[PDB]
Amino acid sequence: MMLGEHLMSWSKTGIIAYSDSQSSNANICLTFLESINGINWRFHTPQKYVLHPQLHEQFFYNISSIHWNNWFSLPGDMLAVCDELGNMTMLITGQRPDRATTYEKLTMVFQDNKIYNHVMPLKPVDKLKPMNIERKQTRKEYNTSILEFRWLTSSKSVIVSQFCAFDSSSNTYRSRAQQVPPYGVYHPPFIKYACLAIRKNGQIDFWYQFSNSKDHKKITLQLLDTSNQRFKDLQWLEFARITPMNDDQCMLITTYSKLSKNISFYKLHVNWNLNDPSLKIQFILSTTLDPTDDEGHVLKLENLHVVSKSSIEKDPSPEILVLYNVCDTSKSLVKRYRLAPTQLSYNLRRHSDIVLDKKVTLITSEMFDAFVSFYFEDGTIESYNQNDWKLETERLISQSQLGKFKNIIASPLSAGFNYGKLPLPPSVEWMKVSPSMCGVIVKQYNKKWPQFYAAVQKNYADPEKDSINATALAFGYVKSLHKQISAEDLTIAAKTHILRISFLDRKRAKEFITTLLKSLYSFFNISPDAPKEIMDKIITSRPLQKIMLLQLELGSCFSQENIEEMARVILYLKNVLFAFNGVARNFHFAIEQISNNSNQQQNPKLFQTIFSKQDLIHSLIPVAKWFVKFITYLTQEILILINDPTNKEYTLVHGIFGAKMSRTLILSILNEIKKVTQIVAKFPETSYPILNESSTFLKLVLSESPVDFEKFETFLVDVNNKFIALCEQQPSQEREFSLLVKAEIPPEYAKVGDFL
Amino acid sequence: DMKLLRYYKNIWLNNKIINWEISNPDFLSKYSAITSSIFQESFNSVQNLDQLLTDLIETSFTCFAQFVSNKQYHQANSNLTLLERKWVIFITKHLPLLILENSSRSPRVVTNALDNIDEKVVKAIRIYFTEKDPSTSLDIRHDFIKGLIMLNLQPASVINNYLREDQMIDTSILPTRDDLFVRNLQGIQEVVHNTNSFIISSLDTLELESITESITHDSSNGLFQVLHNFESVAPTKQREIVKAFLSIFEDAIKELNYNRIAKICALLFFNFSHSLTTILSFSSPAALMKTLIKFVDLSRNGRNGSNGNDESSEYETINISLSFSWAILLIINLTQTYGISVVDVALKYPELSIKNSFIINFISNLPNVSDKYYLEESNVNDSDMLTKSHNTVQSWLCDLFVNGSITDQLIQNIETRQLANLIPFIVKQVLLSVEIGVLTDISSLIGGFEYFLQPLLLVGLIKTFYWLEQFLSCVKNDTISEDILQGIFNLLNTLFNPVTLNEDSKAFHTAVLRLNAIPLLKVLRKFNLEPLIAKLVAVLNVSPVYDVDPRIINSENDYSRKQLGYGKFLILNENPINKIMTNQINSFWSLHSSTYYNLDYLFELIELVTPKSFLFDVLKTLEYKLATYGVPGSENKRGSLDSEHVFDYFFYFLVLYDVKTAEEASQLIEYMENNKISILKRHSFAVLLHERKLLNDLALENGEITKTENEKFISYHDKYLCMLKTCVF
Repeated sequence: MMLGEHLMSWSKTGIIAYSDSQSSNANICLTFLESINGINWRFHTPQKYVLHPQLHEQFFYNISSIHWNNWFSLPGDMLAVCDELGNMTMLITGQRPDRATTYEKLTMVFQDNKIYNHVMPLKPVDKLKPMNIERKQTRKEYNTSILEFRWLTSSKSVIVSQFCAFDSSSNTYRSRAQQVPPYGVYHPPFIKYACLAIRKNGQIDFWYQFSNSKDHKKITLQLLDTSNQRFKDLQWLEFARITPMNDDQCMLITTYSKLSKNISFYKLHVNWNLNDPSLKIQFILSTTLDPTDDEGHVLKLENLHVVSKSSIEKDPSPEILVLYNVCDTSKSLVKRYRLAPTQLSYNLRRHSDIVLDKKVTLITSEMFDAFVSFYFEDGTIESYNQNDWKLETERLISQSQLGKFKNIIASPLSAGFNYGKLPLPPSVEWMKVSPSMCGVIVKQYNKKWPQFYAAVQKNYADPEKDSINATALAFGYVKSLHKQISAEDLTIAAKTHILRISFLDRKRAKEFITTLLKSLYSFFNISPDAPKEIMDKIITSRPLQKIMLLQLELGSCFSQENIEEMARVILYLKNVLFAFNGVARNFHFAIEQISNNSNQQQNPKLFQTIFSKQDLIHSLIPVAKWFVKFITYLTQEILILINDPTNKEYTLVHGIFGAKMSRTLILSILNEIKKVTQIVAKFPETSYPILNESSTFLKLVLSESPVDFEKFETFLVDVNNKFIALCEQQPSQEREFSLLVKAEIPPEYAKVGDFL
Repeated sequence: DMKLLRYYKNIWLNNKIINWEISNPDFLSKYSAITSSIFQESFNSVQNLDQLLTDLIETSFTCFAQFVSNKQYHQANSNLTLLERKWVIFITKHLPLLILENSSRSPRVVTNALDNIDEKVVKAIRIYFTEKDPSTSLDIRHDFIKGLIMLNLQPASVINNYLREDQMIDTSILPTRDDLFVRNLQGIQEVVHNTNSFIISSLDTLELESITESITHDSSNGLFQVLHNFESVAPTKQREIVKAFLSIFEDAIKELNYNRIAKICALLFFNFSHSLTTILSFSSPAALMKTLIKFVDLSRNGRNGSNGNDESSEYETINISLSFSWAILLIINLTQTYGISVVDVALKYPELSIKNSFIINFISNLPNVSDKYYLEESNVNDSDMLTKSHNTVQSWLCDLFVNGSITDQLIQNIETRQLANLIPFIVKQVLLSVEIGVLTDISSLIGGFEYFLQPLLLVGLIKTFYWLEQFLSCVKNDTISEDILQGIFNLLNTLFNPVTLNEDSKAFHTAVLRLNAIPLLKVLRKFNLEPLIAKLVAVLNVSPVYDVDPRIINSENDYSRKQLGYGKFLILNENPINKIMTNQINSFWSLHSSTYYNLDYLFELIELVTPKSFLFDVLKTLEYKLATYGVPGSENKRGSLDSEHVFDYFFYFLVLYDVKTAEEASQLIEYMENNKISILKRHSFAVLLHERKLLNDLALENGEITKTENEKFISYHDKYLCMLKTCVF
């Protein structure tokens, strides 16, 4: 039997919403990955919910498919689930009718049965009282049973990367990123969202919402637009795969109706332009399937998966991969067809045939990766690339090394990281390869919790392969950030390999981290050895919230080590940065509001405005206590290190001062602190003396600090000048990495350490 | 026990009638052994011959009763009549012979058999006939007795016993002798003492023009009169006539007699008065297929020993071309309407080269034509033939569209197989060019398409009509101006309504238009238009068409306020797939509704839902009904033996849908106990059950499945084998 290709959906924000078929009080579950003790990981507690057609005011039905709106560049928060009865239930997470909420709390938009608006925040089943709802099983495949659900993207563009190659001239890996223009059908901004669903009887649906209204509208048609309803209700489509094509506002509805035993093709057209969009349909082509192979073995169509192909590839015609299995033979044939117009001097052109040695039980297409996954019977997975259908795990062995571009790598799977012995599909409810292909999710019958399997490498004792592996995992994150993926799956896989390295040689594992994170900067065209102008851009960059988090997890096992400590203090300084300069801009605008709003004193709006002015500065006081408490720790270590310079356990103090933007960042914090105090002194609170306590306390805490800020200000300023002249004395770029990440000084610069 | 016996026997007879196994001399043996096979315990009763024939009589009558009385619950247009005609043919033809050489000629036993029937069958038959329509309304019982009279089984005084008390039948008028009588040219009923000589003598003097234009029955040819009067042939004589064709046809293949091969195929294709259906009723279609596909495959060696240097060559080449071209049309008609597969026969007979079979891959790609022209398909890796492949295209286009004549050199140098694909290529190029606007001159083309109707080029029309609907379906949705549209009809009408036809091409042209007429009519009506439908309806009325709504053919003025259904199986929203299968669940579990015993409406339903979803949605849904309601027919919820027989109803039905012949069963037992076996049964349940049995056993070694779950699945599997081994198929 075919597996649950759409039973589970990994939302782009990490929420794992999957169908539930065992609990008698719930049909859907929500969970996510969390860290146990910084080293290990565990799934979050399942948040069970119950979905029935009568939430608007009682038996609930099973869930057919779950589709997170993670397609293209969509935010990925609006989850629309279609049940077995055909009702499309839309749930929005991260929002409440009155306020904003976290990502684990759900909310309804509208229910379909006729469509009506009813906003209501859902509640978990466990917290809710025992209700009179029983699991009624809709074991009937209705005319309205949705076969395939597809989302509609907006006019925004997505920028991703295609592949990277090893530049032997510079002995470094180089990657190029190509912008991907939108292709297929996209909804305009004035429409809040749109979606399309194909029902098993051929009836089509088009839900959409106007951005300026709350009422929802639905437009429905039927594929077979014949004059007789006798054939209208006959199109029982076995497979209905919708692949958008480069044609404007066109979707190729590749259907296989067993009534006529032909793979019929269709074309759907929509005119966006507030009038309702118009829907049109036009029949195109129909072909019959091949009965036999070349040698005389008959074939059976197991699956019909057509790839969503953009205009980037050489031939944009979608690949209709009609799978065939030779009976009583381990072989499995995948014939490939392409749809092309008929040219004068449409039609399906056959390119070639590909033979696989094991039977296939599931096919899943990766998103923004162009990878077809063949989940064979024995559990092994062979992901064939869309470009050449060359096996990714064995591409390096068979790659033609000679050429301008060598060692073409697209994913960590190219290095050789193969999954272990996965559980057999008969015991498995559903599988899904993780977005980065680093691991596979397996749900088990007797396991109440989801499992997880990571990739392993057999030749971990060979030291010469560390250069390639670090670069391969470096590019894995490059694609993830461009697609706004959490990439929590990739983080787990990297740590396991590092842990096995550290068990034999602890010294070797440390260098693996340094080389791995270095390639990230080269891939993203960001240089820590650049002039100071780019350095300001680095601090505000989102990646440091994640690339620094990498060593926060990859260095957790190393007790009493400063690799994670160096990243955390810089990361927390960013939080410290958001505290003062986050409100320094806000406080500056409050100065102008005082003068222009001084003509109405008795109004009931100024009194709340006046109260809020002096309340905001009060909340900064607890932050300032940790701000002073932080600078004392580094000054305390100065006295300790002088007596015993040979103590390696206190090498964190070197990296903190060595960081180039941190010295400027603290100076900027000290600059705005002076500006704020000068402004407060220039513009004090006079109407209410009682409110001056917060303003006065701000002056007192600075003066009463055990160490004067002015003396400490000159401390970091002098370090910057001395560390710049040393660069001119001898050119070196590794010292920039050493002062920022390694938190150490190379032995070749041992004289520099004595100066501190 | 009796209910189990009757259900098993009715399904067994239905399956065996569908499977064309009546001609098997093991029918009586299997029918007698049914009673012993059903009951596991020994049942050693000496059943006398009269008992067997009586049991057969009431079984057949009750089966026909259920078959005709279950039809009102079907959709009014879900029309499938092959099995209805099959029941009629069996009951009127074989059962009289079964009595003739199986009975002891006892008039009493027939009276007891036909007096023990319930009046419900008679009431239902009369009600259905009255609703369809005093006018003479004869039942199937009258035809049964009439056949027995001709065989000297019963005296003429027996028919009056069962006649209505007010109406008798004159004894003298009823025929009593089994001798063949034919109306000669002078009106005297001549006695055909010898059958084989009559066929060959008429066949030699037969005219191919007399096929469709001879609407009147007063034709000088005796054999042609028989086809239009096929419903009144004697019981025992028609077996000789069917066997006469087989021996003659096989001898014509051995001697390579091209004249009589082409003529024979023309008679069988058109199926006047259900002539072709009776043929498949006797001779097994497998043996008919084997010889027929041998000719179309072994004809390659026959063209390397003939030299075109005689004035009889053009006579021979036309005779060769028509003999080969007609033999293709016989296969397509059998595959499409009669539900036979060309792939299956190759697997069963090892002497057929599957990889080198041109017929096998031709049928499966019949409605689709390649955009590129290749002289040979197995050697696409070579470029030498592709150089002259384009030469052939331009050589034929210039000679036929500009020169206006077909040179004899072109015909001699090319084979029939290349012609079968060359003609669709050229017509597609010309028709596409006309539609776009590349070709603007019609009159030269109208004459140009006339050259496609010559006897030499007749085989090229087979693929021309199939492509038309795919061409027309795009045309129907696309916006085409009437000036172009009227041109399309003008070019099309040349093939549809020729000005003149040769004496060997007139019957062929009608025959090809008859294969793929039905989908063409549906597309055309969606829009010089009328003549095409008028021609299409004319060729559709020459003989009856199976599984077609009669209202569609004659919808010129009838408006019944009900939309027409062109397909065999039709579904509405008022009666969706849910309601019928929910009624199937009521029948799969409680044997309710009335759609059972109708393998016409059920076999197609299974395919429309696939065996996987069909079995998945019923096996696990049974538990919900069983856990709440309980086993029907028992007032006590004690024991599992009562539920055991209910499970036997479901598993016995699935066995017949998988096993189709006698020796096949002996080979499926070896498939379970563990290549060629599962090839023929790709979609069988047995393959699905066995493939999961081995797969989950692998997980048992690896221990990802609980032992209880594995034990449950094998319980279904062993039950399937247990009934398979204890019952003879």
